[PDB]
Amino acid sequence: MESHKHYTQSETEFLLSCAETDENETLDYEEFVKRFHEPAKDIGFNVAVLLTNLSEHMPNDTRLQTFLELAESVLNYFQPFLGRIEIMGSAKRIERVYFEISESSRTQWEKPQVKESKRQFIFDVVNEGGEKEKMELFVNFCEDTIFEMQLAAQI
Amino acid sequence: MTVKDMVLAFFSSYWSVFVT
Amino acid sequence: FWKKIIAYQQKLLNYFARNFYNMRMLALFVAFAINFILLFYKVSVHYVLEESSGYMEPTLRILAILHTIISFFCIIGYYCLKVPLVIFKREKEVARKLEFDGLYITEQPSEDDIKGQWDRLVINTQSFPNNYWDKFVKRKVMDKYGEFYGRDRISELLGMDKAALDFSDAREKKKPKKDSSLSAVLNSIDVKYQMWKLGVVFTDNSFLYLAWYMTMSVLGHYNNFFFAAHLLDIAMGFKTLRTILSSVTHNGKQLVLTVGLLAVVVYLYTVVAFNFFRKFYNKSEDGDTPDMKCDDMLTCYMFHMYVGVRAGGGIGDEIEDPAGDEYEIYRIIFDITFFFFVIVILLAIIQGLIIDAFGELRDQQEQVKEDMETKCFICGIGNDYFDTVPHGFETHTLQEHNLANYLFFLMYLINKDETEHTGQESYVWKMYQERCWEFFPAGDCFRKQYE
Amino acid sequence: TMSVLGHYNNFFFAAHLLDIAMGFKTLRTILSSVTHNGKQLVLTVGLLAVVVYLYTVVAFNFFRKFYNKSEDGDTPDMKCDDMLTCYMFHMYVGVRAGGGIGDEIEDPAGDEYEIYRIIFDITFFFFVIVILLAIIQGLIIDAFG
Amino acid sequence: ELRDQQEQVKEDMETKCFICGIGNDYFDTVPHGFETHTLQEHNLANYL
Ligand SMILES: [Zn+2]
Ligand SMILES: [Zn+2]
Repeated sequence: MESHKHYTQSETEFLLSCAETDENETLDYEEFVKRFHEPAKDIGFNVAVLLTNLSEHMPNDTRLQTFLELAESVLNYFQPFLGRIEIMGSAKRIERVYFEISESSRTQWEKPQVKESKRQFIFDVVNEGGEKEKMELFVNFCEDTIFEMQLAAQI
Repeated sequence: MTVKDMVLAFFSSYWSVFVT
Repeated sequence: FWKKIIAYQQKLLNYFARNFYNMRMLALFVAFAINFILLFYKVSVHYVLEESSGYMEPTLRILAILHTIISFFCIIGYYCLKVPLVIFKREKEVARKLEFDGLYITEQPSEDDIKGQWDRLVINTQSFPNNYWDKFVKRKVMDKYGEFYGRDRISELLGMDKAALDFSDAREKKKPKKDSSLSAVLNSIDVKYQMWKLGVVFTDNSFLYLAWYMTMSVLGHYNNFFFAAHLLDIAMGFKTLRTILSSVTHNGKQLVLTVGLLAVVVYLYTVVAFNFFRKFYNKSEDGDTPDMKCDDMLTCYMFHMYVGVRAGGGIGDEIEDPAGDEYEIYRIIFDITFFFFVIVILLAIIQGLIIDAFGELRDQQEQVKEDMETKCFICGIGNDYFDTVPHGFETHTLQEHNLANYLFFLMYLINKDETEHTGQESYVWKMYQERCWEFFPAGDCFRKQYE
Repeated sequence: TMSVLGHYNNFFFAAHLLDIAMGFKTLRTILSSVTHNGKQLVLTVGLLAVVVYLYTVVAFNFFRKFYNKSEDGDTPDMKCDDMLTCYMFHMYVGVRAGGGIGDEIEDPAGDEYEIYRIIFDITFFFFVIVILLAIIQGLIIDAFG
Repeated sequence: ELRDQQEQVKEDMETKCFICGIGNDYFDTVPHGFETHTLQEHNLANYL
């Protein structure tokens, strides 16, 4: 843990003090991580989406920019983990909603089959697809794609 | 022998349309 | 025993599903090898492969056996990789039809479609929505057509009539613990649902193609030449030849109507020659042996359609010289008109129909690219508006209105929960359940909403 | 290297005329129409080979007494008694015949085949030298546009 | 030439209105504005 040049002296001594060291100087790192990273991931993702919401809904605020300067150290870990959708919520209000994106989904989305299916969808929707039912068929494509992604993931 | 019987057997089916 | 064999058959099926395309290409290469070693046959009424120093006769038999085995593997891997998707689409369409149109309630299907009549014995089974990631469709249609029709008249043909009665009865203090007996699941599995699923599979075209493939592979053992029919898979299968074959299959109707018009024009020329040209069709051999004349309408028509079209120079090069009087000019006109109308401006049409398809497909591709590079797929605002901030449009299409992001959001809503949604999530979920899609940004965005 | 070999044989200087195409850019407007697709042309000739092979195996299994290119009479050779020989005969004569393959074989006047072989020959014509050379020409005509 | 004529007819029918001839972009500010304008306000069937 000290050869990777990531943990400083304080971080190294802290992670050494938080070891089990139950009289034998052996640690079950399996349970160690499953205890000290499993809820930390969730809470860190919540903090990251909170900070992203604040940054995108309150720009030109240096008092918050200076805080983002020190928060980017954890905000970058959750970069390929949070999405952003612009929906129509309240009457005439474009609301930006956030959510979590599973690594399994962001893995099976880049398969060549899914990409070729998306390409063919865009092709035959721009060519002969209508306008009144564009979203009607886009949601159908999304459902078919997520079903086939679930199928490819459960195998 | 099917060079001449083929067209006749093909037209033999349209008797059901000729009768109606 | 049962568990240790189920956990193995599931792994085998998962392997066959993971290796569907690989086995496909391997079967293609085996067919190529078979057809390459088929180039060493001779006749003696007896077809014999005596062309090498052995090691070619038994390898053909073992390779045919291997091809049949791999075709069976492909047809059983399709059933595990692609059939779930098509049955998912079928169940989705029929459930949404039931819910939003009342097909089997108020809008009984006609006889001009077999799907509407075959999807009737699936709405009344127990496990109707097997792959639609929800089971609350029967409840929705019951609540929608509950008072306006018979409350029991709906459940009678939607099933679960006696099931719902027994459930309402067992809601009281009457509930036993169901037992599970091994080797006795044939009564538990649904047979009518499997009837419907097998019917959908056998109506699927992509499965009938593999069925014909395996049939030809089996016949290849009865005769080692039906393996030549497996080379058609390079065209009807993989998409490496679509750029070329699309130029032919794009019009199709135009080509068949062109050959029909060609047949009609040749028939007109045939009847003209039959009524006005007698002493010319005299294809005699060695002299004084007249046959293949125009003394018969059908024979003259076949002669025309078979020789005059392929002659490359009309029909005047396949008949006698028109040196006789009273026809020196009439038959010259006849032959030059046949040339200028049949093999000049009627093959030019067939070639133009192939040449124009290339341009039409290229124009389609260019239009797709232009519509993807000029407007957004979701809001459709325009490139010029977003091109005020340095690299504005690409950031808008990659961060704000990403189709991948919207797909991931739908997946998250579907697979997260029902009672754990937030306010916006519950709003979007309700709109998605009633299938309205007013939450998609129609002509506005977060940048047009503010400064 | 070719210029040096031109001394060992005064004919390798003909290979230097390829420089008018692979060198200067005065012929790019024409050669680009050919080298633009390239893959499409080679896949077209591959599909042509496959179609000719299918026609060859059909003729080999169903047409025996027709491939009889005898000279002066009573000298039968160049028949279809061999798969490779029949395939080469097809690919070499039926493609370049300009009128399909029915003009290079015997008249199909025998019974039980009068109609089957007429269909065979007209389909070969309409599929090999009508809509498979039209593809090769369309691939060159579309590149200009 | 015939294909280009057909495509031009389709483009002129999908981009402008037959009667007023204003444009698609102006009516495409209200969600599904142009199709409602061409089906309710300026319908050729209605004028006939
Ligand atoms: Zn957009
Ligand atoms: Zn108008």
